[PDB]
Amino acid sequence: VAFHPSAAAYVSQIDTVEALRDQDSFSDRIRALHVYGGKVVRPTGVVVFNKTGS
Amino acid sequence: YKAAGRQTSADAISDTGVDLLIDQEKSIDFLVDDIDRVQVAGSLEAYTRAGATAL
Repeated sequence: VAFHPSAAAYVSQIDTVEALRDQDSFSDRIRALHVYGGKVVRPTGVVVFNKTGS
Repeated sequence: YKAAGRQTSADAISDTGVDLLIDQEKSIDFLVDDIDRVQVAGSLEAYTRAGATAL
């Protein structure tokens, strides 16, 4: 992909990690949440070679 | 006493009773989502005050 940095945007809104005890066993539980979003705000500012590549 | 000749005898005494049952068990239980607590326009403390007001 060829682009200018201004053509696409990203937001990290939440990023947290948490420690608990398991209810069903003698275990620690570690869990983490990430909430984010992003958009190509200017589509002509991004050029893609092999776009169907999977 | 005068109509009973002049006779008397002891009656047994007795009680009446009522039971105060401590039998009402009421609860409030709710989630404040960590994402919603970030994404809403202001405080969510009002749901704790509303829960206390409901009880």
